[PDB]
Amino acid sequence: KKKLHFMYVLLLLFVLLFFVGCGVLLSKKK
Repeated sequence: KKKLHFMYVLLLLFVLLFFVGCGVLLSKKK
């Protein structure tokens, strides 16, 4: 069961970089 959780927890690291990635796109002007 932990095999699944260990696969999702690594996704979170991608989520943060995903949101901040677009944050600079908009903050660049508006």
